Amino acid sequence: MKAIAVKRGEDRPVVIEKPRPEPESGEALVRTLRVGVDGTDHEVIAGGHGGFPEGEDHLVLGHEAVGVVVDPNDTELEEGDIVVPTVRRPPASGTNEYFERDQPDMAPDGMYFERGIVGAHGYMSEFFTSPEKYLVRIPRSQAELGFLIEPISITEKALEHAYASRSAFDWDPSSAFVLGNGSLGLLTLAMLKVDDKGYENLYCLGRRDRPDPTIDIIEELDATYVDSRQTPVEDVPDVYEQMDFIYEATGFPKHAIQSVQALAPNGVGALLGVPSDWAFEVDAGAFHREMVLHNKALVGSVNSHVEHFEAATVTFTKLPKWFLEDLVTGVHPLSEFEAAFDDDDTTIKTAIEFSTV
Amino acid sequence: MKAIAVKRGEDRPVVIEKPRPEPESGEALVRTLRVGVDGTDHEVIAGGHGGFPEGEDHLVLGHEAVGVVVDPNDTELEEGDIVVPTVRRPPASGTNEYFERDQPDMAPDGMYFERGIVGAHGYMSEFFTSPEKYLVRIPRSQAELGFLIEPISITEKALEHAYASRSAFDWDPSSAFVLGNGSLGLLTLAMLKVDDKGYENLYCLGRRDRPDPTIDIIEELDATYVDSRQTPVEDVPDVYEQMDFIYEATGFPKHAIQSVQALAPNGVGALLGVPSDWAFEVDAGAFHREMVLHNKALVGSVNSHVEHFEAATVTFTKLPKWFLEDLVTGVHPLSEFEAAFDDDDTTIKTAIEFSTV
Ligand SMILES: NC(=O)C1=CN([C@@H]2O[C@H](COP(=O)(O)OP(=O)(O)OC[C@H]3O[C@@H](n4cnc5c(N)ncnc54)[C@H](OP(=O)(O)O)[C@@H]3O)[C@@H](O)[C@H]2O)C=CC1
Ligand SMILES: NC(=O)C1=CN([C@@H]2O[C@H](COP(=O)(O)OP(=O)(O)OC[C@H]3O[C@@H](n4cnc5c(N)ncnc54)[C@H](OP(=O)(O)O)[C@@H]3O)[C@@H](O)[C@H]2O)C=CC1
Ligand SMILES: [Zn+2]
Ligand SMILES: [Zn+2]
Repeated sequence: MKAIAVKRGEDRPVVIEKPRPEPESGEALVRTLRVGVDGTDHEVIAGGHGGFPEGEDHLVLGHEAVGVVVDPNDTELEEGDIVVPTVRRPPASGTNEYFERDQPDMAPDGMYFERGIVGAHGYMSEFFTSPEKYLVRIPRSQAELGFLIEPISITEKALEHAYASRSAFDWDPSSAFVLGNGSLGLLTLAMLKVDDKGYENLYCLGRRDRPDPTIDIIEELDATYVDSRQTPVEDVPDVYEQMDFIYEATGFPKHAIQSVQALAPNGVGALLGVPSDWAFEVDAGAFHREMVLHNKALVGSVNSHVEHFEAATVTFTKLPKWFLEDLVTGVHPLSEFEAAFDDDDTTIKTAIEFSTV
Repeated sequence: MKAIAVKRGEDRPVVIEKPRPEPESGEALVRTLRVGVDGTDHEVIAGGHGGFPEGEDHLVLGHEAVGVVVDPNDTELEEGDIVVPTVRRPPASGTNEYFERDQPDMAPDGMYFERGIVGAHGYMSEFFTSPEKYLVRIPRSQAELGFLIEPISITEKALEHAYASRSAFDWDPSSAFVLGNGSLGLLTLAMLKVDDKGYENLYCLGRRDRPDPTIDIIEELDATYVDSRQTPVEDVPDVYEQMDFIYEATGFPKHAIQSVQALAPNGVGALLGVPSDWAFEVDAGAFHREMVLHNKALVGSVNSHVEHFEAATVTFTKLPKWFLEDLVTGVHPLSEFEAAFDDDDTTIKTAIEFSTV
């Protein structure tokens, strides 16, 4: 079978061949339909070759997959089922409490593999296998954009934990502010528009010049574009209003600190960004006091699990068609896959199509 | 009646006289039994005279009161009821959503008064009044140490919010680390010992040399004393273990930052400290990434309300007698009240006795 991979010492994704996998007990064989490209794929391609599987020359890319079950094997799935795989699998040493308790998304460093990211091949091959417990059935009509279910699920989990932080009181948020205009930020912005919390005012932070398709999406969702070069996060309460909810998706460390200042009393920041170490001058006293005197929270979140993938299917149905059309800037056949790894301002979410149903 | 107050331009608490208050509709008249002294009382005495009531020459001190109802007026309380007052009352402009929804503890700055702290006289007078809704009945045998109910309630709320942050998954903490060996830290340490979470290992951070009565309390509770001069917060995972729960009660801004590093994956820090602005070099990138990759939370908490005072009475019953004996270093009759404002290492929790039942 064909697969798209990064090889050791190389700086580009390429087509390789490897045998079609065979499902072990409790696993189904899946024919890959479409796989989304993400920042993490770009990070692997950049020179992050520490994530390769034990004793292997390459890493198959892609962790945002949708496929069709072609061999249900000894599982309870049926042939023809449209499924999305979860990302996390047990590490080398085998299972642990996180996997046993059906919460591998809460497993710490070294206690999981992530397919297409660290320790395990991804989904950008014509076929893959997975335990039935990690295959989430989705509605058949979500096959076309099914590669979106995984990133939606990231937000489903983050919101679940952030909202849990506020559950000891009657929290009544009216404003939400997404930091970041990548596909995650933009997905989250549309999600917050359909959120039960009934947000009145939505904002999204970026740093683009017009004309820009992320600005257009933000504005078409009836949200305010906040150009950080004009109005930084801490200035936002002056220029706009205090934000009950902040969802951080920039990976900018200053935003973790400054979100505390931009928050309304009793608000929560969800942090999703993954920055490298970076030291600079912080008014920790103001950070600390503001958290306390105004009963604020910061909640970090990573990965997601089955419940979040199921929630994502419901959320998907509520997402506007125009939005899905504009968010997905290109689906590329495997024949011309290289275009999927385009990275520029007009490129929002791409995917590679391996087959059709 | 007699009261203990700070007057404008003066640097010491003194006895004053003012008329006995008369209960308005919905209020009871209370005879003050005992009032605890806290750090906030010391801060008022220091030169924080911005908290005085509108157009008044003095602030009556004390916010940790226990008393006996002597006139139930038109309320549902009975004469002889032992009660503890909540601290927060409506601001000048009158009621608001926080007060209306029975959550004034979540009111932001300027939207409340705190009796004995800002905008309203405290409880260090022979008599006081309060709405029945802010008077919490407690068991009669808690009259002697009833001034402890308010600070216990501070922790009851903080734990409620911190634990709420962890409620989206099956959190199974085994370790807890209290930062601070003031009366709040020590109360919290004994509370975490009787907490349903069933903590296996307890730690408390201080910076005292032996012999010291706070060290003795920590060790007698079967907790580990962590001298920050030896093992700072960030070093604690090396020397000891990663902490599932951290309760910050130092008011040291570095501890807000460093608690993130000392936390176990999926852990939460409660912040209670109130520092002034203080800027210094922080590795914000490491702070940010650690929050996210390891699904951690920070939750700030201030004040408390009726539900927390009720919970505090239950917790009180579970507290060891030796602990209560050792925690309360002096109860001083009003006649010799000055000793209550002693502030040294052997002084833990003091109170002033205005009357007996
Ligand atoms: N915790 C988790 O499970 C997950 C975490 N992530 C992380 O979340 C973050 C967002 O993911 P994704 O949206 O896909 O990644 P992107 O890098 O594509 O999105 C980040 C966006 O933030 C913008 N940005 C960065 N700094 C600033 C700033 N100072 N002011 C205004 N805008 C800024 C960038 O704008 P510009 O292009 O103009 O520079 C970019 O469009 C990343 O750090 C990623 O690592 C992603 C997926 C899951
Ligand atoms: N949010 C809320 O509702 C409430 C907040 N507070 C706040 O919580 C904090 C604790 O209250 P309380 O216990 O009564 O106050 P204390 O000041 O009496 O307690 C703080 C303790 O922390 C210790 N400490 C300070 N810095 C360090 C450090 N670097 N290393 C080790 N120990 C340190 C001090 O030790 P030492 O004496 O040796 O210097 C002191 O014993 C205060 O900041 C207070 O303002 C208090 C009540 C309610
Ligand atoms: Zn993804
Ligand atoms: Zn108190």
